[PDB]
Amino acid sequence: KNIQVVVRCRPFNLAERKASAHSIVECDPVRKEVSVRTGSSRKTYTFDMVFGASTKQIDVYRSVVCPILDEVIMGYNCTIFAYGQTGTGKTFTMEGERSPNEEYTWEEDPLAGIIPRTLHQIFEKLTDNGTEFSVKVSLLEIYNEELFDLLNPSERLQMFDDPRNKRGVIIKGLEEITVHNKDEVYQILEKGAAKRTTAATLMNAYSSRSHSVFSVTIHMKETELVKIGKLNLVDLAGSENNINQSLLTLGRVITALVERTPHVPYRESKLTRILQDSLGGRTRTSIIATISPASLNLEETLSTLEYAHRAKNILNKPE
Ligand SMILES: Nc1ncnc2c1ncn2[C@@H]1O[C@H](COP(=O)(O)OP(=O)(O)O)[C@@H](O)[C@H]1O
Ligand SMILES: CC(=O)/N=C1/NN(C(C)=O)[C@](C)(c2ccccc2)S1
Ligand SMILES: [Mg+2]
Repeated sequence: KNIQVVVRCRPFNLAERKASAHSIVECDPVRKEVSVRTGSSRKTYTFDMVFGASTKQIDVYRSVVCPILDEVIMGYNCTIFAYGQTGTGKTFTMEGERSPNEEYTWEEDPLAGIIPRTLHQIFEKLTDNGTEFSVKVSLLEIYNEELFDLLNPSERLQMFDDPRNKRGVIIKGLEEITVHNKDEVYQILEKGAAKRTTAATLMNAYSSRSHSVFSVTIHMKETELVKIGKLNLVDLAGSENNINQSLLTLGRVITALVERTPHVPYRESKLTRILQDSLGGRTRTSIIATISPASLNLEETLSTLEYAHRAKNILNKPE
């Protein structure tokens, strides 16, 4: 199956209003098109889905992620990437935010993004639909070609080949935490958030240059036939950017794949080793390309759109 590629455009922000920018992006969800005025000259792209600035978190989840979670629960591996310019909505999309003033429970918060909703829906979907299951999660960051375990309450992780799968790696020392119930989900996410703000203190431009890999693995057993599904939820460093080796190598890998070049340089960065199987392997993969509507960003926005559109022709073969 081909990589699914969707675009999410966010509303104008006030920094763009202060820069005197005008709108140059038109999202057409019905036609699945994004049009960019390139000076009345225009460039249109077609994607698998297009989400405009009024799209709600829950819309993204139902339209993009629900199909993918169903595949995981069938026992496949899946990956969703968020790709795009700093400030355009990668983290808002993958993680979301809490609404102000303690107004919602985490499970009901309309600003939750893909990660919290996915973990909540795992428990809704598998609970007492006949199923015995366990769920574990891990969260690592990649910064400056170094691995950081956001769930380790203490360091630096070591990468080993997976002798069982050539397109795979094993991260020794990664905290893979069992999530026993919905209430545990929020405690674990809270714990990763605290670990990331202190990650913020000891880093240079850390969040915009770091990659974040959240992984959930579901062990499922029914009578006695077993299923193991994995989902990786990846928030990439900003696309405008050892500090950039992984982002740059991701660009070479995608290029190598789109040109059918026989040498794909997967092993030239930690990110591309981790998601080697997501890029031309046996994992089903979607990319959410995030963009700004503002004229200020024409060059980054065109770069993001070209990058993402080319990705549509990469074929994966799940299982
Ligand atoms: N679709 C959207 N609607 C409203 N606010 C958004 C949207 N996307 C991003 N934002 C806000 O814009 C700011 C930057 O988004 P963020 O997701 O942190 O960007 P990135 O991770 O790409 O740098 C944040 O305050 C975020 O809440
Ligand atoms: C890796 C990741 O996604 N981490 C998260 N931490 N959150 C905390 C601590 O509120 C997020 C923002 C959230 C938002 C709404 C509902 C529940 C969780 S998501
Ligand atoms: Mg971010």
